[PDB]
Amino acid sequence: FTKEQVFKIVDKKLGDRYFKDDNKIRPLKFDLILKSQLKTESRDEKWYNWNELLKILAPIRPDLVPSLVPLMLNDMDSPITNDVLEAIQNANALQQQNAEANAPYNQQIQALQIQKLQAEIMELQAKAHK
Amino acid sequence: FTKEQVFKIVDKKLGDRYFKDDNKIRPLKFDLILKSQLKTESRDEKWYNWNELLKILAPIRPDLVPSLVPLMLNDMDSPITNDVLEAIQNANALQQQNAEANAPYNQQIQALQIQKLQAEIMELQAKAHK
Amino acid sequence: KIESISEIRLSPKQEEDRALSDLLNSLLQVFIQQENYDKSMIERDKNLLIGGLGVIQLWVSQDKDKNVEIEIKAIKPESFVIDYFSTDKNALDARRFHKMLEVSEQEALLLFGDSVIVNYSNVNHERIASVIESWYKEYNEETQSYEWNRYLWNRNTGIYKSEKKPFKNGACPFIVSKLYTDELNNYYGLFRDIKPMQDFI
Amino acid sequence: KIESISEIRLSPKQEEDRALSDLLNSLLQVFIQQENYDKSMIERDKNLLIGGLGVIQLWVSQDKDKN
Repeated sequence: FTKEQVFKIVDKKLGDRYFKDDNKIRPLKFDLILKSQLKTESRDEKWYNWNELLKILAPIRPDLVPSLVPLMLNDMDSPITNDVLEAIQNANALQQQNAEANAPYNQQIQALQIQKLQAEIMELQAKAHK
Repeated sequence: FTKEQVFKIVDKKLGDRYFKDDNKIRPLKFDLILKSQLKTESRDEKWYNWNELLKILAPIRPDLVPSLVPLMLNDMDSPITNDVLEAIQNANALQQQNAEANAPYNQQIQALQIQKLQAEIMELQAKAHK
Repeated sequence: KIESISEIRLSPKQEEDRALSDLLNSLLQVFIQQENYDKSMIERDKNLLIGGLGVIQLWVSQDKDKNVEIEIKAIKPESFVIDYFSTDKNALDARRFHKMLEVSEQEALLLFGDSVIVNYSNVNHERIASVIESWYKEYNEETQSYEWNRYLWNRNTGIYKSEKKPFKNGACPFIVSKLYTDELNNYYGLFRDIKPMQDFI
Repeated sequence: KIESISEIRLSPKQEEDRALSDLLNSLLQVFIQQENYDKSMIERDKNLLIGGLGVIQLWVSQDKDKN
């Protein structure tokens, strides 16, 4: 298998993780372990592994869970996948748009509270001086 | 087994924990105990041990649990593992980026509260003096 | 066995081998989900259950557009001769494998050119030919390793085509396994122990 | 016996032997997951059950690349 033959079969990330070479797959002797399993397609196996991993990681570490669901939904063999992915992209675009639209008000409130807490310093120091 | 033969088979940490020598594995007589078990692959056995350990350590000491899940997920034989690990790295990078971005405001609030509580000292001392 | 068809996934030994293994498990899927895989596996299991032999060959054919593919074909075990010196199952200490093939005329023209003489038959009108393909394990003298060489030949005609190390590694394309090897070096199968019950029935 | 194939894991006697044992359990996996292991064990059990003998030999072959 040549390098362009490999990159026509596998994804870009799977190709880029192995080739950091000399344009050839060079496995060593003590590198691979052969494990038998049932013959299933790769996206279905990845979907089942994603499902059990999200059902395992839910009580022990919840904040890791909502960052995994686009990576879970990218590995779905459903025909609705191309709609769900652009729905996720539109929701993330709307969320970051609202965040960057409301951020000047937040930094204004932050600076104004800082100025209020400094005004309390100079007020109490002037009262102590007088 | 030579040292380079050993380091081609085992991980870097497993090699570094044993060789602090004379470039040879030298086990003593009263060092090892032979225990029979079912023939299973090492990552599956480590995955089951990680699962039972996280289900044991959950009520007795919870703060140890979220520091173990990257070490648990590194020992997973699933094909989604290379995605979950970079998702963990991106989440940790974003978390430490937000923390180091918000930390000047936190230390500003700390110093300002310290100055307010000192201004109360000088205010009450000036009132007592007058 | 049809619904419990077993595939082989690869797991990393070290932590750095994972980017290799998750690559290769993605590259074995074009070997898994091809059309010939299930046919060859079910033919293999039928040959292992009825008789004792299971023979599956692999090929590295590359058609026109730089597309290397791993074909898989289950071989009929009666048209397959193993070296008599190999005693164990899986036929690992075997020095030669012979397969006796029927070959049509134009497939024999495509298999080797018209410069060498072919001993055809005249069975009805079509000029078929009986060709024995032998795979021999011989160690080289330049390197000190064993390589497999292919000889397409006919009895009482000579050698049609002789190629040495035709796979870039010297690997035999055949994978053989014998169920129930016994004394006198035969394969016993599931047929012989249930045959007298069928005869009495 | 085919599905209950037994492997042997190593446990430390003292606390300092663990870095040895977890090393050696990682080095026995290339002896465990080789192709000849299950064949030799099932041939061993068949010879121990049909007859009385079970004979298994080991070798330390090193082919070409310091392996």
